[PDB]
Amino acid sequence: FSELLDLVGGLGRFQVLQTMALMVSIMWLCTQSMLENFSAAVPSHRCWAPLLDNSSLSPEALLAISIPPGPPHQCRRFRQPQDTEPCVDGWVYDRSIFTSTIVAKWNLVCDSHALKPMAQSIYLAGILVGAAVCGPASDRFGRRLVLTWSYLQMAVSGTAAAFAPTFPVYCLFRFLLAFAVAGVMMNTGTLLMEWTSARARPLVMTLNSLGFSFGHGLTAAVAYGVRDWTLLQLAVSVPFFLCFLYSWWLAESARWLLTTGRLDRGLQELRRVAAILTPEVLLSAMASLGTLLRTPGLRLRTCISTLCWFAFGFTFFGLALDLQALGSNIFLLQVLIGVVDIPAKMGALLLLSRLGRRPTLAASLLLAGLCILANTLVPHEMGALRSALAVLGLGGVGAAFTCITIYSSELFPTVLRMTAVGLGQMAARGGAILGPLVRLLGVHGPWLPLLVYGTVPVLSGLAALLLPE
Ligand SMILES: CCc1oc2ccccc2c1C(=O)c1cc(Br)c(O)c(Br)c1
Repeated sequence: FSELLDLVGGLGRFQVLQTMALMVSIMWLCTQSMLENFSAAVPSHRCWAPLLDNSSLSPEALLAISIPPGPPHQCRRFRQPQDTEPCVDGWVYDRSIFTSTIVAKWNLVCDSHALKPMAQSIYLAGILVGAAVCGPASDRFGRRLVLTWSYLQMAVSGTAAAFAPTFPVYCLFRFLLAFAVAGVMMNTGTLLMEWTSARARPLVMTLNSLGFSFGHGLTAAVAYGVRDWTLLQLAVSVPFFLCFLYSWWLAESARWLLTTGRLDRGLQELRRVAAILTPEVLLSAMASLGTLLRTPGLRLRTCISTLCWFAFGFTFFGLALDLQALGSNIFLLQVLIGVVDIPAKMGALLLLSRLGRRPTLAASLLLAGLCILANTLVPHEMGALRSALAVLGLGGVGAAFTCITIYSSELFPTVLRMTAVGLGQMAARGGAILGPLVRLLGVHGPWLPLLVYGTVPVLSGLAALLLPE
């Protein structure tokens, strides 16, 4: 089929336009994923005290004689002004930064604090389900078709979540949104790979990753503009209506059409792509998980690659989804994640050729994990150092993702390569699901979630030294 790609052009105006459009879509998809740390940012909250909120003393004195001291206690109040009782009358939140939030809306604080990470997990669960369902669908129905329907579902579910009346409805529609983002991601990747020459595959993968890198800054900018969770979610999910509208101009994969037997439709598609070669030419021109697991020589490589994918997913979605614990200024941290991923991913791609492939991946994972451990080790007062170290850790885990994406392909033969990549992606999605869950260990101590997030990638990088090349 590569001969047909060369005949049409392989790389050119069409490929660059498609890559730019899909990169914008991926930027908005990253905004959808990472919006939760702005639309669910826990504000400073305290029990609604009658004396503070009437239903002469300075406000400090009133807050001292109404709310007991805490590690001011955020979920207890004195029975009478100065015996403590829970927030009988509800909570009062600090709206200096964020005017509204899901935490502030459904009181996902203390007794129900777990509902905040749990919701995130549900979102990250949907992706794992979406990849499971949108995977075969793209192989049964067109890849561009599944991409278009994924865009539509993302837009609709994002709007519905932005207008969710109760918490379960919000969780359900975020699950549906994740189900759709899984399809968007998979079909964007497949469409990029299936329209560019085999030489440029690492380049297109790196550009796809830079899509998320830019999406980080896009999320920061949009959150800075919009401080209301409803309006934030609505604004983030609105552009997917336009994505759905213009996805019809994307060229469906000619490889898929030719392989499945749509010779005439694929011929028309590839002629259209070449414009921006008789049917006989195309006619002449044109590995289950059990097999991969059964081979005894690939057990170690399979396990180590899967562990690396899982480490990336777990660490990245356990850290990037809670940036308030990593630093102080959440908007600046969100910007810095992308601003460091760009150079980090470029440098990873650079060292993937001269320093090696296994050493680069191992060094990236070890640096990310050690930066996370140092961030949880340094004093809390030294906030700038903690923020910088967390930014470096996220940059390192992104670089490790680039390394593993470009590396796990070569680790397996041309026949088991797709199966190994799919297994790695599923492991990464499962790790992402587990990511937010381990934040529930923060009750035992805020240091423990970061200890886990640091000791996972460090161990994965240590085990990545056992790979062949
Ligand atoms: C570059 C890694 C990354 O950065 C993000 C920012 C916001 C939301 C999701 C991501 C995200 C992914 O989940 C991801 C997971 C797999 Br597996 C891939 O093959 C690709 Br491509 C991207």
